[PDB]
Amino acid sequence: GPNICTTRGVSSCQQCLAVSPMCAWCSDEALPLGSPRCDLKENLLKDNCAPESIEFPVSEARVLEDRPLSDKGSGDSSQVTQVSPQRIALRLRPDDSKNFSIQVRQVEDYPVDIYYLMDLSYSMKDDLWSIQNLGTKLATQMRKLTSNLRIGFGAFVDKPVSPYMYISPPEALENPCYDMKTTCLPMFGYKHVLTLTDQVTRFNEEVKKQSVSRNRDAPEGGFDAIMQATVCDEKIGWRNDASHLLVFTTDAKTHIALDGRLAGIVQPNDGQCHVGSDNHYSASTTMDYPSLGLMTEKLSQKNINLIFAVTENVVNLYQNYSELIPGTTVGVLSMDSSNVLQLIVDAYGKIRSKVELEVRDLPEELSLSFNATCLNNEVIPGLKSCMGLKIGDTVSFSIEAKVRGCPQEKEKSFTIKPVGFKDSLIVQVTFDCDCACQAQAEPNSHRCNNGNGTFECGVCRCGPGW
Amino acid sequence: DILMTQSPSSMSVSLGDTVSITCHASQGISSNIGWLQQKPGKSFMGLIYYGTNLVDGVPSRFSGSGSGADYSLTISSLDSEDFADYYCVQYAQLPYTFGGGTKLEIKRADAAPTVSIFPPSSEQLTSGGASVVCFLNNFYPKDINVKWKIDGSERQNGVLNSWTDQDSKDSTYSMSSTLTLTKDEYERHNSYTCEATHKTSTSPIVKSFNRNEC
Amino acid sequence: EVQLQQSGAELVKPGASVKLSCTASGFNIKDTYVHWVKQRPEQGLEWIGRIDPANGYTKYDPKFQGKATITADTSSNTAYLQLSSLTSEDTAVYYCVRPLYDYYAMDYWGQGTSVTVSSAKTTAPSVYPLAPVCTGSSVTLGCLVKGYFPEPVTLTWNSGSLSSGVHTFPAVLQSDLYTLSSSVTVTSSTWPSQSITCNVAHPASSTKVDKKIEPR
Amino acid sequence: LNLDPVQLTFYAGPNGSQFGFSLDFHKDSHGRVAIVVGAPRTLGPSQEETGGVFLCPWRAEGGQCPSLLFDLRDETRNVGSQTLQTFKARQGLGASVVSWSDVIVACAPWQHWNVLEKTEEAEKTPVGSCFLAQPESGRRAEYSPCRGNTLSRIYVENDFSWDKRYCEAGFSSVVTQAGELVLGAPGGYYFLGLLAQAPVADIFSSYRPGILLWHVSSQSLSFDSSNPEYFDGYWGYSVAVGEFDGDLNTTEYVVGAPTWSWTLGAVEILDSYYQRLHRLRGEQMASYFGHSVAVTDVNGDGRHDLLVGAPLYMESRADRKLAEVGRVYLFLQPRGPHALGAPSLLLTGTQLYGRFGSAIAPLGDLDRDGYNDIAVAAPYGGPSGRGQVLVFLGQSEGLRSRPSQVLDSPFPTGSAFGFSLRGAVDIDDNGYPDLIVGAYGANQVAVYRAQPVVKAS
Ligand SMILES: *[C@@H]1O[C@H](CO)[C@@H](O[C@@H]2O[C@H](CO)[C@@H](O[C@@H]3O[C@H](CO[C@@H]4O[C@H](CO)[C@@H](O)[C@H](O)[C@@H]4O)[C@@H](O)[C@H](O[C@@H]4O[C@H](CO)[C@@H](O)[C@H](O)[C@@H]4O)[C@@H]3O)[C@H](O)[C@H]2NC(C)=O)[C@H](O)[C@H]1NC(C)=O
Ligand SMILES: *[C@@H]1O[C@H](CO)[C@@H](O[C@@H]2O[C@H](CO)[C@@H](O)[C@H](O)[C@H]2NC(C)=O)[C@H](O)[C@H]1NC(C)=O
Ligand SMILES: O=C(O)COc1ccc(C(=O)CN2CCN(C3CCNCC3)CC2=O)cc1
Ligand SMILES: *[C@@H]1O[C@H](CO)[C@@H](O)[C@H](O)[C@H]1NC(C)=O
Ligand SMILES: [Ca+2]
Ligand SMILES: [Ca+2]
Ligand SMILES: [Ca+2]
Ligand SMILES: [Ca+2]
Ligand SMILES: [Ca+2]
Ligand SMILES: [Ca+2]
Ligand SMILES: [Mg+2]
Repeated sequence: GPNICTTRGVSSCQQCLAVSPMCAWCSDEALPLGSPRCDLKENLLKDNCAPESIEFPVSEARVLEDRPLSDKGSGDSSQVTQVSPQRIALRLRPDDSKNFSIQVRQVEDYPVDIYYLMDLSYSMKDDLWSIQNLGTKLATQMRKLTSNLRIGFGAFVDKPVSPYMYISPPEALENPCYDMKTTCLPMFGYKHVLTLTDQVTRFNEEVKKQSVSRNRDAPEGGFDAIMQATVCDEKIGWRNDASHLLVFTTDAKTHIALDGRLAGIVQPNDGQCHVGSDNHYSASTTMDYPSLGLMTEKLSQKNINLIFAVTENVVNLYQNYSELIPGTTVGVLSMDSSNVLQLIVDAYGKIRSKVELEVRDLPEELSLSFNATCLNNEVIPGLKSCMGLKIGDTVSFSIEAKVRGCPQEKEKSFTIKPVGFKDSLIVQVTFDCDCACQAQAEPNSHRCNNGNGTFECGVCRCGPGW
Repeated sequence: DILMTQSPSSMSVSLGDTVSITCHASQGISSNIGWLQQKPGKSFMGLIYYGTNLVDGVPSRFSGSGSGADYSLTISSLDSEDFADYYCVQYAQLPYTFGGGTKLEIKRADAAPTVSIFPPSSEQLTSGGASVVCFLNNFYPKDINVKWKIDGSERQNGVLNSWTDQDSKDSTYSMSSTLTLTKDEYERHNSYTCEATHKTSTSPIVKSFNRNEC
Repeated sequence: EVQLQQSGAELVKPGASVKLSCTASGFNIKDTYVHWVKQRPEQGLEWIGRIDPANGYTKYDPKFQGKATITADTSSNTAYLQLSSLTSEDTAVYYCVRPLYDYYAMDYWGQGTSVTVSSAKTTAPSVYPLAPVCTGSSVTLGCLVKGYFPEPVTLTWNSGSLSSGVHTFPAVLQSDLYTLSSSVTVTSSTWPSQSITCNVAHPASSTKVDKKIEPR
Repeated sequence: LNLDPVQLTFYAGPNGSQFGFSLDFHKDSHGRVAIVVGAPRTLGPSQEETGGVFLCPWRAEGGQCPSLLFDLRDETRNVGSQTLQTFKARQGLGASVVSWSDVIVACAPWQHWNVLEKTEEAEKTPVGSCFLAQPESGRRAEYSPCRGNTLSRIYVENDFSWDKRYCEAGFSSVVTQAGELVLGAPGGYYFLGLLAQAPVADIFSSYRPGILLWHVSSQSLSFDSSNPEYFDGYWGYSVAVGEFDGDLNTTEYVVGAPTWSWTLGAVEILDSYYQRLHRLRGEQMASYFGHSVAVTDVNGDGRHDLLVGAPLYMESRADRKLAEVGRVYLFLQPRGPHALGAPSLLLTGTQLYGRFGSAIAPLGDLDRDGYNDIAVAAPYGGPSGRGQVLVFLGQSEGLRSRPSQVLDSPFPTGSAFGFSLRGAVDIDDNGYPDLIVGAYGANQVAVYRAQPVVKAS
């Protein structure tokens, strides 16, 4: 019987396919006048339509790259696969949809970078003493989780400028502890100490040479250091294919963007690296503290997982900041940093306990829907993230792409990538809105109103200019 | 301590005059000096602070100057109320220290003193004491010297002197000298004299009496 | 208007103690430094010390260390000067001082509090008439007030009727007792023609004796 | 709506002087309007940055301005067995300027101060200082309420109570109609923030050069606190005045404290005795709620309304992501004695990192419809990030939520166009209030003249 394909009364093969994904078109010559050439594929073959002249695109989804998920992230020069498949080809006709899957594995034994960014203001004097063996003790514990560990170290106090800095008498500049009965270092904003290395005794010996400085106000300049440790890739030494842990330890409030005006500093933070060969942050006295949004932008761009390891008196503060910098972790640091080792191990587990999908470069006319399968084959519709995962766990997502109408560009591509993951799924989309018989049309056809029209797909169309 | 040498100790001047009081410090005090006024039998009033700055409500005829260790208070065209005591005070260092002071006195023409001597009263002698009183009234200038003589010989022990401030009306000074003896000692002698030595005369003004005799 | 109102005159014995007060009027005592200054006729003006009433911190001239203790009560807007182990040389006038603008200046002064340290008991004066000896056109009489304590004494002639031409001299300390005298001059036709009397009052002992001058 | 963006007027200062960091309109004793411009990095005598002030006569062509001269020499006074020292290097003279009557107040918030006594000292710290000028007469005065003479040891022994050593007095400033200068000092009381108020007349009559430490008896400072909610709150980062208690004899203070309560931020309304009438809490930590405050009646009911800028507010966007754009809050004052409620309106920036709300200027009634209007600066906004000022018109319900007009920076990148704003004064005497916009990064000031409306909105 009559359906939406015929009752619409289309004028060409292209208009026929744009009615519904179920419609088809017959380009055959020997077709009755009263018989419509835009109907179901079953009705056309039922009306003696030549099978070769049947235009019927079917939306499909084939894989082009389907490397297996790796069982170990160790070894290789990062030939590791954490996302499968890696590339699929998608074909969609107007107003149609097609489904496909993606698998994501939190691979076992994946390399890890840990940069220790330590508050070295005067309040952290005892904390230095208790982390003197951390490099080797941390290597012992992380050896169970990864066989590719690199650690490094940096330190911060605050902007070495009045009023944060004591500037009288002249003796106080060389030794901010002069008016007490001790010596401490001249004030420094941020200094890089140890580039990420797998030689963990370098950590122990660098830390054993470190000492604290002293400044005037309680909020310190650690956010300056988080920025520099993030955007000075080469100097800090982050590896391309590794989890990046930035461990930020402090016991105090922090300075934030627009605080610097109390030191006459109004220039916004530029988010660029300013740590030269002397390993100190040279813009500390000329550039404002960074804002949370700017920090987030750089941490996300360098795939840095920031860990707030702070004391109980400021845990709530940093947990509240952590909610404004998504992906950040908080751990409770003891007053002498004596528990920082287990704090790092717990945070690393928490970081690798989540798989959240992200979509990049999705065309306007395309819309996606997700069904998540976490834990044990338990499907959770309308969800694109899993939690409570362990190292080695594998999750999957069912994805359906629905196109609205037909776009001008017939070939676009977008990406499905888990947050913080190296690998990704590239979906190459093709929009099949045309008919093969159009590529063999007949402009100024003798069959169409004395050359005033074009003959294509077995019908006459008004030519250009009408 | 910083010593403040204030000069002069006194000056006899007139209405409308322009006078200057200097103050010299034992070391530099870089204008950390104040000037004070004390009207007769009254409290103090601030005049100048930090060398040159008038205290609120002080007439502009007062002015301060100087630097280093030498400063000056200058009153242009003196007024009647301006006749009073003036002091300088440094606050460059602790402890704060003051000057010796300066008294502005009214100037007038010289005037010899009127000397009057008074033997002991009857009531006093009956009690056992004997006081010879000598008044020296309405003289100018203030520089005067008194001398007591018992039987022509000078007497110094037992003398009690007292002076008045410059009189409001005639701008003169007056003095009271009292010689006190016992009734017994007062009767061992006959002649009692007080001599006044002023610049208005080369010879001292003499006044005396004789006991018993009258 | 800034005014520093000091306590009434004090009359104490040697070895005792006294506490002078200086109450702020028209301003908060807490605003500025408050100094204490001592004044004697011979020795002049001596700075005792200062206090910051906001916090209680004091400074002293080492000369006065041990004798002077400066305190302040912001509640009652008053500053104090306590003197201990009093002696004769502690007899003086004491002023409280504060600056106008300059933190370190000495601009506003209280009226001063007189302190007299003596063992003397309240003794009534002996009033003696002073008649001249046995001539001119002007005649001078006198009145001698001897051996009284403490000050003051009011002296008039004819119960304040005779005023012009009179010289009452400042009292002088004669061995823990005061002595004062007064002269008066008129014309020879007035005395002994008209009766002249010396009116002396010593309210401390509540005595108002009067001696008429009689010739010899 | 009807500011003319075609024919602007440009004033310019020396390169690197940050000319335009602060500005205000100034009327001389004859009512002739000029522009006072602070240039906080102007070079001084020793070829060292000290700051400076310029007094720009109104000219349609703009150009260069004469200096308003202040003593730029460091001072030393040996008095009371102590050494008082002022340090004017990098003091930032002109980091704030304000005009009242025929008096200009220009402040140097980072002027340093120290007191030496034998081997001890007070510590060389930025107490700040303000300089006062009467241009027509040449009179000069200073006001530095946080200078003290207490030694470092005493503050330590007393746990830093009443510690005014880092005030930075003059960081922000305002003058009441009666003539009371009110200074914001975000570093006062060990970075709590304090306010210092004193009559302009009394500042002049009690000042003498060279004293360095003098009393201003009619001055009134705000109070210290042991409450950690106020620690590092920078109370006084911004200041304003207005009428918020219904009694027209009292003047109320509006104080911004953008890091109050662990960087939540707050704005407080106080009486002249610094008793708290209202507190508005920030919405989001680190947004710098209270960075800027403005007082003006926007809905024509006679009651002053409050505007608060939070230039670092991060707006919520798709996929659980935040975007720093800045936000402005409007609080309409209710009838009679009642609390300021929730905001009546939220204005949110659109350009990432634009810092919408960094400055808020009352414009008066720009389009002459009977409702006062405002200008909001996004100093790094606009599609190019060069800076942008957006005009919002008043209406009976508050403000219009969409801007009636947008002023794109005429200066190059980095000029910080909009960082300082002032409106509500008719500088060309055409009957419409005008707008001056500072761009200290370009060392310039732009004057936007209001013109008759093309057709009304
Ligand atoms: C970190 O971030 C957290 C979460 O925002 C902050 O904790 C919040 O702090 C607010 C201010 O102290 C609290 O607001 C109060 O809420 C009270 C009761 O409601 C709460 O209900 C939650 C349910 O989730 C419970 O956990 C809480 O314990 C409370 O029961 C109100 O009664 C309270 O009273 C008002 O006070 C305000 C002053 O803010 C007055 O305006 C008003 O008149 C009335 O007196 C007030 O509204 C909020 O509860 C609290 N939230 C939680 C979950 O604890 C931390 O302060 C942040 N910390 C740092 C260091 O930044
Ligand atoms: C996700 O799961 C939902 C159900 O939770 C699926 O929706 C159903 O799909 C079936 C197909 O057999 C339809 O018959 C139902 O009408 C749908 N139920 C609804 C929409 O509530 C959906 O197919 C899944 N999506 C993906 C992308 O896997
Ligand atoms: O590590 C370092 O080098 C410096 O580390 C620091 C620095 C400063 C602190 C302080 O706590 C300093 N301090 C005092 C009290 N001060 C209050 C005084 C009374 N009025 C309200 C404010 C608040 C304050 O911050 C703590 C750790
Ligand atoms: C689409 O879903 C069906 C089940 O409805 C499933 O059998 C098929 O494999 C899915 N297609 C892809 C490409 O995953
Ligand atoms: Ca510690
Ligand atoms: Ca700090
Ligand atoms: Ca009011
Ligand atoms: Ca209103
Ligand atoms: Ca309007
Ligand atoms: Ca105009
Ligand atoms: Mg610290």
